[PDB]
Amino acid sequence: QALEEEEERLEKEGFYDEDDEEEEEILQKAEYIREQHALIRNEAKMRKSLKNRAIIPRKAVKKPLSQLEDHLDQLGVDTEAIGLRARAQT
Amino acid sequence: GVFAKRTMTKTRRRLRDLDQIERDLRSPRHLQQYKETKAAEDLPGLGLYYCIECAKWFESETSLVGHRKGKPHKRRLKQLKEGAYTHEEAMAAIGYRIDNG
Amino acid sequence: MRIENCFFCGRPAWPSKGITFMRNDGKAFRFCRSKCHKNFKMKRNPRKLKWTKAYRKNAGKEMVVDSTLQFAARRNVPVRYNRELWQKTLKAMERISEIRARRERVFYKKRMAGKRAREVAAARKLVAENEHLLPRLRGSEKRRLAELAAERGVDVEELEREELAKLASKKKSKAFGGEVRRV
Amino acid sequence: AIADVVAREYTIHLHKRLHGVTFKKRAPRAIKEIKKFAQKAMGTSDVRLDPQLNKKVWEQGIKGVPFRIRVRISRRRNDEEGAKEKLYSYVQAVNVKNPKGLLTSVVEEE
Amino acid sequence: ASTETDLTKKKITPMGGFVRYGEVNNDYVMIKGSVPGVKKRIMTLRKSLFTHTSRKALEKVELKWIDTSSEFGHGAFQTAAEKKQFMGTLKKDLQT
RNA sequence: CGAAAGGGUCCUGUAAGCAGUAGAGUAGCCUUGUUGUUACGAUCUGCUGAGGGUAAGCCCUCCUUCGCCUAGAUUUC
Ligand SMILES: [Zn+2]
Ligand SMILES: [Zn+2]
Repeated sequence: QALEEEEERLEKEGFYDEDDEEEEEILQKAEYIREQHALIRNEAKMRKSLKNRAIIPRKAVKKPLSQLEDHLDQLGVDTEAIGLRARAQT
Repeated sequence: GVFAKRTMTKTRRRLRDLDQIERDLRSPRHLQQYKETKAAEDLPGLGLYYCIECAKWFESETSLVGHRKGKPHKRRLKQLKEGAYTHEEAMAAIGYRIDNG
Repeated sequence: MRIENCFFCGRPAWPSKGITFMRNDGKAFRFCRSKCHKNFKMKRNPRKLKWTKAYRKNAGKEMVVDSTLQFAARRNVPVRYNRELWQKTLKAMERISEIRARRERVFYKKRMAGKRAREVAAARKLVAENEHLLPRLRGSEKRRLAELAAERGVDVEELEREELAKLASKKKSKAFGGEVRRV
Repeated sequence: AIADVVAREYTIHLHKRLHGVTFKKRAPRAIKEIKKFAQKAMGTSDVRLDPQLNKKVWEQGIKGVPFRIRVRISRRRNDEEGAKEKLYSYVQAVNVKNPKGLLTSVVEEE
Repeated sequence: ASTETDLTKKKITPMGGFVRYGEVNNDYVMIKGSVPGVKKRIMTLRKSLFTHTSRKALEKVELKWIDTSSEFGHGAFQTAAEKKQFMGTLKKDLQT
């Protein structure tokens, strides 16, 4: 009986009472950023084998124009206004 | 380094427990019973040089004093300061108690 | 019969479970499993091993002071058997278990109160440092949206928002490498 | 109902296929299990693995194969003249945040 | 799997199921000791060919408790509710 | 039926990262000491019975997804 009296007293005092879209948006954006960081780290892990061999320098490999155009497109750069086709060697 | 580390956990290689050492420090009667379960002529230094905290006999007073500066003795002191684990602490961990009327 | 509790970890010790160590001072040590038994024989302190009820009580992660915990005890003074007393005792145990569960959930929420504010602060810091990694439209997509807006007399910003919504809906992963065409 | 040319992304649980395997054979066995998985999934006996997929399998040495790996299998047409099989599968490694918790999904053709 | 002195309402199947068998959802026979088969194996039960000569055949069995903890490890809980009551609230419980 | 996934059950033992008037002390800047302050610093505490694994001879899932199907070949009083 004492336990039940304490229980109803706590229920009157709100001991068991249980309780923002901007916060939800900023949390979703942070989760997206963490996913992008994980993808970048996975790309680095795929590219690097520095225990056994050194990475070929970037200046010794000719980058493909299609890949450069695609990457600048995903970065949001208008490539037709700058004309990468004339810049590409043959 | 531990002598013969492979068989260190055997019951025939068991050492005195920390709560027993705590009771030895609190009560000289408990320590007296434990020392009665041994033979004095087979002990290092005829049993005259004893560290209660480490529950260990030593060959000489200088050996005991030199042992006190080492880290095993200081680890035993830190463990005794923290307090040995007992059945009372085990009961309090689950919130169980003894009703004696 | 009765349910004991493990000396080392505090788990329920049902019959035929674990092992008992009989010490020569006259003290018995019941262990629920060989894990607890071997940690005891290695002289590990349960108060420092984080998976034990001893550690959790010492760290204050268990509900310790509470009225519902005063009903179970080791009764050293027996009571004469009474059928009505035993039945109302069973009803009491059921009610006490429900109340204890509710109070334990409240206790845990009080422990985990501040997580939302900490996570929001971390999210704001991460976004402020990495605004450039947020999703964006392609340059060719901006071209086609601009010319469609010019043709339809609509808002290019509006077409940008619904295109960003479609890109957020459609999630596509990138595959490493690529096939080399045979000669 | 399903066309010959089709690509799907799968999670391969290599842990249960490499359980108890000799250490010097764990990664080649992983290569063979990936080929067997692709043959079972697409019906094609001719399976070709991407070199980046091989690097991903061999990333942690001969006995450090990941428990799970996300792959894309693309059933494509064998256009070469005098080919024994009309179809083949090409298997690539997929860049994902975490290979756990993903279902088999059809890759959009566009 | 309940007795007269154990009032827990529970079935015979251990927590997590019988290892490499599944769940017992039908009528079952509890036999003292061990029998020649393995798990999943068909077992033939037969009436004894002769009238018994021991008091053990005449004894009536009075069970107090049947173990239903997990046999996939050192199971310490007879029921999922008992496991949750001992465990307390987990992180995933508030996450859900 | 198969491959995933989810839930359960077990195993280990509290992830990465961030924070802290916790931290033996040391060195700078000034209010020259009044957590003076800032910096570093094994470790400790919190987020966190968390993280990781789980059938490969564990369990459940018409009602969580994707795929497969009435073959082919050989032989038979
Ligand atoms: Zn000492
Ligand atoms: Zn235990």
